[PDB]
Amino acid sequence: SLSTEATAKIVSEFGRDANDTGSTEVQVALLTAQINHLQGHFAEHKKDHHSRRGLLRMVSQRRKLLDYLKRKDVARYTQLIERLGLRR
Amino acid sequence: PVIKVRENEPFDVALRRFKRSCEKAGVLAEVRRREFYEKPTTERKRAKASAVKRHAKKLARENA
Amino acid sequence: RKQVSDGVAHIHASFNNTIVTITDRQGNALGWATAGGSGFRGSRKSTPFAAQVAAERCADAVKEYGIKNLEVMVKGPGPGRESTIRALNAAGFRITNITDVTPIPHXGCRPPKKRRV
Amino acid sequence: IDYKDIATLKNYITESGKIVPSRITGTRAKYQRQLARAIKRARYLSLLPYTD
Amino acid sequence: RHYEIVFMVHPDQSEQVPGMIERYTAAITGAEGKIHRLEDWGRRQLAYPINKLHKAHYVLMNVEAPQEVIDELETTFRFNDAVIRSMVMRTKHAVTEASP
Amino acid sequence: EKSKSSKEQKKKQKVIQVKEIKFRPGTDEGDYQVKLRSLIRFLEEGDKAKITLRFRGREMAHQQIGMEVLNRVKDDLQELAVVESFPTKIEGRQMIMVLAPK
RNA sequence: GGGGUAGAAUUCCAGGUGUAGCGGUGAAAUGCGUAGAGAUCUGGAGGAAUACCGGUGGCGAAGGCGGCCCCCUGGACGAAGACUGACGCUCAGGUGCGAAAGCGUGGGGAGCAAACAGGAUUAGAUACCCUGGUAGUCCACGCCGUAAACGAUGUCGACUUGGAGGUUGUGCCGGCGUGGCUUCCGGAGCUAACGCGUUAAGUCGACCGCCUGGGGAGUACGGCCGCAAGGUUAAAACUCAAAUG
Ligand SMILES: NC(=O)OC[C@@H](O)C[C@H](NC(=O)[C@H]1NCCC[C@H]1O)C(=O)N[C@@H](Cc1c[nH]cn1)C(=O)N[C@H](C(=O)O)[C@H](O)c1c[nH]c(Cl)n1
Ligand SMILES: [K+]
Ligand SMILES: [K+]
Ligand SMILES: [K+]
Ligand SMILES: [K+]
Ligand SMILES: [K+]
Ligand SMILES: [K+]
Ligand SMILES: [Mg+2]
Ligand SMILES: [Mg+2]
Ligand SMILES: [Mg+2]
Ligand SMILES: [Mg+2]
Ligand SMILES: [Mg+2]
Ligand SMILES: [Mg+2]
Ligand SMILES: [Mg+2]
Ligand SMILES: [Mg+2]
Ligand SMILES: [Mg+2]
Ligand SMILES: [Mg+2]
Ligand SMILES: [Mg+2]
Ligand SMILES: [Mg+2]
Repeated sequence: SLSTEATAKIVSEFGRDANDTGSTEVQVALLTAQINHLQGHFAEHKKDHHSRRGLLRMVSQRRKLLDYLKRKDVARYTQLIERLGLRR
Repeated sequence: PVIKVRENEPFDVALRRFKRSCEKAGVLAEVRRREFYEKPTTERKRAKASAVKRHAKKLARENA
Repeated sequence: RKQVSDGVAHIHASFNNTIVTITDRQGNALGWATAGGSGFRGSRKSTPFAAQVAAERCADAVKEYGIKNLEVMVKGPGPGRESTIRALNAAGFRITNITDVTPIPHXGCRPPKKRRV
Repeated sequence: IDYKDIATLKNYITESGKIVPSRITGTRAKYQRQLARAIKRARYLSLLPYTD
Repeated sequence: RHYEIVFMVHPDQSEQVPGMIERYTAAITGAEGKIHRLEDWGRRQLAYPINKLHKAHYVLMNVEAPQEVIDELETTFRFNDAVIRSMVMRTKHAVTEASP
Repeated sequence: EKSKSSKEQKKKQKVIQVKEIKFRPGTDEGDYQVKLRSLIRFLEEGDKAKITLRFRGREMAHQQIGMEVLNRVKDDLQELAVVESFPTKIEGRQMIMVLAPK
């Protein structure tokens, strides 16, 4: 997992407030942070299939949240993916 | 099972203590189980049937 | 020859056979005798009585060393575990202690397959 | 449970140096697991014996 | 991140232990070392022989440190031919209170 | 460990046992060939081969059909065995042909 | 997932002591031993596996996972809140994971052991039993994609009497509650019956997979996949009047 400080940074950045942990921006930012963090793990540990199942769940949850944000508000979507550097 | 014969003890009494030390420690039962290879499915199956027996005796102790 | 005050009786009690060996305290062999060498052959070896006889002949082998104390070191699940030491005490050694030295692996190597009989 | 607390641990090993079941000693399952870890750590440091 | 380091020294090399305990703590206290506990247990009787030795000089240390410096300390124990055995553990919290 | 290392070579003296293969009148070709291959294996390795042919019930009437089978095995193992004894009558309810290795 | 490491044991090697057996079976023999075995003791080498704890205990989607320690890492659960605001459920095709055996390449090889060799047994003995023993079992990387891969029970959600346990949280004052997971019994109900029974095989809803007499056959042919072994998809003629629970 991410550290409490790493989490608290993202919530402040991508949220409307520090209290706002729920927003799709924060959620996607949190998922992105961890997904990108674990790329180093699975580079070394190629055979760690049990952990990788957790990574695919993050990617699947991010995709679903982004797709929700797209049809909810394209402006928020377009801003978010460019900030995080997501293709889609 | 290490049995020093204590200050003035008979042999027959001392032998009973040695045999009992082995019986509690579990040496003859241990050697016999390690004589032949038991594959995990057999081990698990044996452990289940014991658990069923043990528990079923308690339900026979109860209802009576 | 040398005199030895205190000895050690190693009893290799297998299922098929009993080996009794008296050593020094540092495990130097003084004399040995087996149930197989006691005029028992085949499955005659694997009785308590054949072990008893093997003990007696082992005692007779180490009369010259002049031993009165023995420490017993029984090993294995053999039928002649207790019959050896009983017969050793009958030879007139003061049995100071009895130890079980049966090798148990803490897992160790895979045993042979079960006999289908 | 502590691996350094040899006094308490010695109550839950036999003469040979084997861990006693929780059914015998009446230990709770959670503490029995901590006990077993402690004893094995003590065994590594040669504070307790494995065998004999 | 809160460790507990026991190490056992060759009982003849009990005189080296003074100098080594300094080096280890000096390295730890170099990088935000919080020596919560330090107990020279002394030359105890071993429960079984390690390398034909029936005694060894035990030491305990409960420290908070970087997770790099402890791995770097573990590297030294391997190289230290005097020190015969060591268990580095992870504790959740600091232990200040005394052990028997 | 002295006399055994001589008696090993004395034990090497091969002990020719008799191997019994039992035929019937009804025995079919495929099964005859199995039993023949068994007999070949024995006589190849220098083992004698007792060859019974058992009758059951009213097969005792037609004895000559039994004799054909015993005659046939002799013929098939003509160059691989000699007939130590060929049967004449049905002793009991059997006719025994002991072959020998060449 | 990765790395390190501990103790026990088997084998082997080198020594010491020692002397005629050892080993094995239903009974034997092969085998091993006077070039000194087996036994016992000291030291060394190497590989594989982790006694006790250990539990109808735990964890994991399933397969599966068991010394201890560290590093990296996934999930689950509880307590109070705060936050987002239907973002959900299922899922043909697709993608990945997937015991053991097996395959390729290179290592490793203690113990075990298909094949095989010898010894027995027997009517025969291509076996069961005995002594050996190669692949393999172990590691790396790649392949294979199947198992009674089973709870022979798809996934998700709601509802519907009880009793006795286990394991793991938590509140309150051992007691009194309240969550998660799990074992056994049993009520209504259901079921051909056996049984299942709030972890349903009950009462309902969503979506998927699958069945339509037995044998022929999970076979042939074709496609796809595989280095191969084979896997996957999957008929028909024909024949039987059954097969089956
Ligand atoms: N050979 C032939 O064609 O026929 C003869 C056969 O029927 C003999 C019969 N055999 C058995 O049961 C097998 N059971 C499995 C283990 C091996 C074997 O034993 C049998 O009676 N055995 C005796 C021993 C024996 C072999 N040859 C002559 N006698 C036996 O002791 N059998 C035991 C039993 O029947 O319970 C048991 O099987 C056993 C113990 N130890 C051994 Cl070896 N076998
Ligand atoms: K060292
Ligand atoms: K879909
Ligand atoms: K091999
Ligand atoms: K009925
Ligand atoms: K095909
Ligand atoms: K048909
Ligand atoms: Mg699990
Ligand atoms: Mg399974
Ligand atoms: Mg679904
Ligand atoms: Mg495999
Ligand atoms: Mg290979
Ligand atoms: Mg073998
Ligand atoms: Mg075999
Ligand atoms: Mg299948
Ligand atoms: Mg199925
Ligand atoms: Mg029920
Ligand atoms: Mg039904
Ligand atoms: Mg096919």
